[PDB]
Amino acid sequence: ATNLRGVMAALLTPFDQQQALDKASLRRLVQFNIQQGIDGLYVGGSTGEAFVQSLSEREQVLEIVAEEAKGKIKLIAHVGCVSTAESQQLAASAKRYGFDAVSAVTPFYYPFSFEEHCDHYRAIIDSADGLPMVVYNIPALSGVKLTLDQINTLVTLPGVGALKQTSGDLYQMEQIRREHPDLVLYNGYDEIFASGLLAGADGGIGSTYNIMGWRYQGIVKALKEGDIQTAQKLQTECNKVIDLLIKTGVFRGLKTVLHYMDVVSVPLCRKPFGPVDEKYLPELKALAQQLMQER
Amino acid sequence: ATNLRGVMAALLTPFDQQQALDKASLRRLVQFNIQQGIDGLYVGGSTGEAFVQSLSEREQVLEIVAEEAKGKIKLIAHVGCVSTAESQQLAASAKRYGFDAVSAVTPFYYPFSFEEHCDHYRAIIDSADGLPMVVYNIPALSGVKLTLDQINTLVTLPGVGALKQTSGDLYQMEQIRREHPDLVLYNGYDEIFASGLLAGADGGIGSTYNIMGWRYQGIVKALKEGDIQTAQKLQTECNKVIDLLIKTGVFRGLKTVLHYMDVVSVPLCRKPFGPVDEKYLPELKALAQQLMQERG
Amino acid sequence: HHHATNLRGVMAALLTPFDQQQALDKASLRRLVQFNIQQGIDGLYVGGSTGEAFVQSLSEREQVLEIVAEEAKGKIKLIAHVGCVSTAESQQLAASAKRYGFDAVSAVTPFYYPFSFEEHCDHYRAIIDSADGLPMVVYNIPALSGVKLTLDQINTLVTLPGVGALKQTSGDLYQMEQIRREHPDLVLYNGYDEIFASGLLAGADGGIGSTYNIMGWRYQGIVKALKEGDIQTAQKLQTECNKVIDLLIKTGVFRGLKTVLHYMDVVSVPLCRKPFGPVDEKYLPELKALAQQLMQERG
Amino acid sequence: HHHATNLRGVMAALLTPFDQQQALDKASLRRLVQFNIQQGIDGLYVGGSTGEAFVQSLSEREQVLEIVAEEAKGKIKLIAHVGCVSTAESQQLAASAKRYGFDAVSAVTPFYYPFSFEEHCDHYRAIIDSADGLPMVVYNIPALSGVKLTLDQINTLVTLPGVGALKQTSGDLYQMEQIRREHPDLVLYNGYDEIFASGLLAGADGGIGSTYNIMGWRYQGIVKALKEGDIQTAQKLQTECNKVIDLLIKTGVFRGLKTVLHYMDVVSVPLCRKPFGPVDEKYLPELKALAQQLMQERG
Ligand SMILES: [Cl-]
Ligand SMILES: [Cl-]
Ligand SMILES: [Cl-]
Ligand SMILES: [Cl-]
Repeated sequence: ATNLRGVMAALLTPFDQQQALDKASLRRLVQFNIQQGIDGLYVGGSTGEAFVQSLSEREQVLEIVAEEAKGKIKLIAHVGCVSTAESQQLAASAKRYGFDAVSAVTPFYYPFSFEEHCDHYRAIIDSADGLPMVVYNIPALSGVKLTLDQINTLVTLPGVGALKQTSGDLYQMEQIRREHPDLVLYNGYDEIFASGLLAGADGGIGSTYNIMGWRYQGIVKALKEGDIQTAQKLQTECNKVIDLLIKTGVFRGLKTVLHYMDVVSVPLCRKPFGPVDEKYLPELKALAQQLMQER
Repeated sequence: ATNLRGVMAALLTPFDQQQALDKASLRRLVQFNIQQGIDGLYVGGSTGEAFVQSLSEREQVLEIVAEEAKGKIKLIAHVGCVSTAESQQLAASAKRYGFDAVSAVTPFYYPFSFEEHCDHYRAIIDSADGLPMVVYNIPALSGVKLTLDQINTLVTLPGVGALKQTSGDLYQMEQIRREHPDLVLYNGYDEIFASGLLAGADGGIGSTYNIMGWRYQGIVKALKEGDIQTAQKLQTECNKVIDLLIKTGVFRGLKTVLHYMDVVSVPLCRKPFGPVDEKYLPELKALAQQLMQERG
Repeated sequence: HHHATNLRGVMAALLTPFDQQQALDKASLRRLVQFNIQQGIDGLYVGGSTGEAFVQSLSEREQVLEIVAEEAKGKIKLIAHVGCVSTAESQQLAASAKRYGFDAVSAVTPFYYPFSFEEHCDHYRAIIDSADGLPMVVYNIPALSGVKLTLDQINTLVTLPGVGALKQTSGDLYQMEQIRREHPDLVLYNGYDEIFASGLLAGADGGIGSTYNIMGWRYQGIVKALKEGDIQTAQKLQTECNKVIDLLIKTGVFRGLKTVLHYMDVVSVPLCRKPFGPVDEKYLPELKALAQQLMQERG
Repeated sequence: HHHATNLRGVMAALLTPFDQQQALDKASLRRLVQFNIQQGIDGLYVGGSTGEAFVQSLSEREQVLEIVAEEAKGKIKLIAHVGCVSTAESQQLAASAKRYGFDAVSAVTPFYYPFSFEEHCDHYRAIIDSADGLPMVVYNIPALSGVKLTLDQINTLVTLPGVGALKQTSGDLYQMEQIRREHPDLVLYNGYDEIFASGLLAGADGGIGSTYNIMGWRYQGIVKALKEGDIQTAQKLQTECNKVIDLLIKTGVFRGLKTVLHYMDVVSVPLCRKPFGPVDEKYLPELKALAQQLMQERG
């Protein structure tokens, strides 16, 4: 799955004032990401507010993104739901729309065993019908640090093409790379991107790529050139942003920056997310202006 | 909300081998719980496998349980989703079908503030159109211990009529009762029911009540009569069963017991839940036979 | 386990009074032992966490053990908490407990460094050997130790030869019941004072607690009320205990207790050792009012 | 922070050799000090967790401090970990560190009892006063201590008067970067050896680690490779360190390290103190083979 290697934005879902999909802003956001030189888009993930959308709504996003982006950048459909059948429906739809890959978060909420996770992934792969699968290692959600044997099991499942390493454990990052030298291994926490690459990730998937994807592409290139100072500098700038976004609320802060970038019409998330606290708007607008100047 | 007090079974949702809703087994389960002398049913909760069902399916179940049980026992609809809008849709449906109350788990997965949980409950309460609301204190999911002040804010939200205390912290159970003398306070962990009552809970909502609700009613009665020994003995028997169900998988183990009690046609949970390991079937069948004899 | 039957009951986890220079206040320590004997406490648990053992040297701990033995041997049951991280240090305290005439030893699961479960077992075996006949109380406090024993592991620990009891300092009352179910004759001490009534109901047959220093009689009252089937009295007593515990959590538990004991004319100077700070002066009125209230309910 | 810049670098967290009877092996201690110096290490961190401080008496820890200072003062930097639960005990060790001529002191956040943040700050202030001019290395540590500091709390700790450095025993490299961003001149030691390269990239300017005892030159290699922009050499070296760390985690880290040193003819007897058990015999060939491989990397 070498063709899945790279820096992929986890696409946000713009909503209108009534919390319905803002189709026009979705299309603007897809093109905005393409123009940033991003390798691909990760669509319908946690970042896309998948877990406050219906299946129909998730499919509509997939279809529109494919319309805008197919044959220009890589497209990975996050089809994960708690339910295997629901996840399967989305995988089949991803295949129809011509996505390059599917992905599923570890089924959550209820206590599922590792065996049940594996069967879940097998069924989704079947429904994906030739599309490779990106599986997760996400301890914050699962409540489990899986062993290296379990990871081997996961990443050697027939059809699995990559691992989204959504963990800040860079010893485990290095251990996974050592065990699987050819594995596509996405760094999941944007705020350790540079260090995650050094530890052995060969790319990433992240929410903040939407507004500053060129910075992350800059880190990749700097590290390839042995330019440690440039890499560090860029990560420091990314982290200044992540500091602010955690204060504001990450998705809504991102949408607001995009609103000031003239991409997103209405920067709301779906309830129960509240609006951005108005005291942060000047910082978010200033950030949008700073980012716009970096282009 | 005092009429919401008591022992409420968290109803399981029967499915068939296609993973479709088994409507005949659902009606049978509802009647079986009524015949156990249960005070009510808590429908479409986590226990009811809500989070692997669509809104429509949850509505179908709510409507059918209301058909079978409205007027005979108390009915609480769990309408909780991550999405407020979705929760409001189910709240409005619960009202239409004639439920006595609604309930919603803390919105999960994403990081939401306590203020955002409160606005979420307010929106659901509005859509429930006069039905009282049961809120949760569920640290295992929320990943936080709520201050007494936060609980105090929660239970005094307008329209909130009970707290589902899904915590094994019996110091906090007492603190809550001490602060809110008239609060309807449901013990959430079946395996500490007797001790939870002793600490201040005045009832419970439980998945295991589906197969042995009379034992939990028996603990209420024994504690009211000052019969500590019978209370302890019954809790011990419930915990022998809980030990087994934790090994088998709780929901599928319960459905399997009900299958052996001739209530549920097919004891499956929805994928990604797998089947019960067949080595446990003799124990589960033997347990069904023991429970049937207790009635007898 | 049946041979350990005489260890069943309500045991105060003794505090260690210090003077203004943070040295042992022997006169106050002797006072506190006698105060606890006069409350009709079944026994004393000496040199535990409550005693500030982990800010004491070995010699200081032996000194406390020897003094308490001088005051109380033969009058009430005495359990010596001998636990340190080091097994050799623990053994030295265990031998001393035997020399001074203690009825039992106890050890917290060795902490800080991750030790294997087999290493915990050998630690307990070594201490049991040095205790030379005195039975062992296994002391379980996941919240402070950071040691997370499984039920299987607990079952193995409590059946080690020479083990006569379990100090269960856990709020998990499902586990409490599971332990009782597996070991019908085991002496099973409830460790969190704020759930005492519920813990007894779940299957503890007594408790070891720091708050017993100032209101042991309330906890004995709960044991009696449950045994008689008087659930109302049991609940009411537990509620009063929890009102006190609410205050103590605000003030800091050890120092709040010593302050109450100061106002009861037991403890001269209610200091804990650094880095414990002093009680906030705004809480003194509440602490004095509690001392007065508690002195009243004895008649 | 700028005036304690000379503590920047790669500092081995010194192990404490014990003899067959588990008493201090002074001879082997002197030999381990010289072994570390000959590796080109910048300094030693003495009497930390790694040095088995928490299974030693105060006198034993002082004896170790005196011996190391004898062997190494003036040749490399020396940091005395003086941390105990007790402030007065930490102050004794701090006064001794000053007497033996150490360059800095350090103290783990006091553990077991749940101290407030203000209490932690006063504990450090008191130790800083007793160290009488030696700068303090503070801790940010949860996995071992159990103490869970916020970033704002870390920022207050590291700016206390007399604090010259932070030992960041955390795998959180976002926080590592945040700390560097807030404090440009702070000496910031990477605490987890297994992420050393990544930790330097995030902002650490050196480290303190147990595995430096057997392969310190590899970590100095990483520093140098990263300074020269040779990312592949850095990754390669970190990968080799991690293969060793994988084995040490299987064997038990301190005892595994001691066994490697025994095979390198640095340490006479590779025992840790009870309740640490011995290395399982089945790992000995791997440990001997590791010793030979490391001896070859410099011979
Ligand atoms: Cl995502
Ligand atoms: Cl439920
Ligand atoms: Cl104690
Ligand atoms: Cl150390």
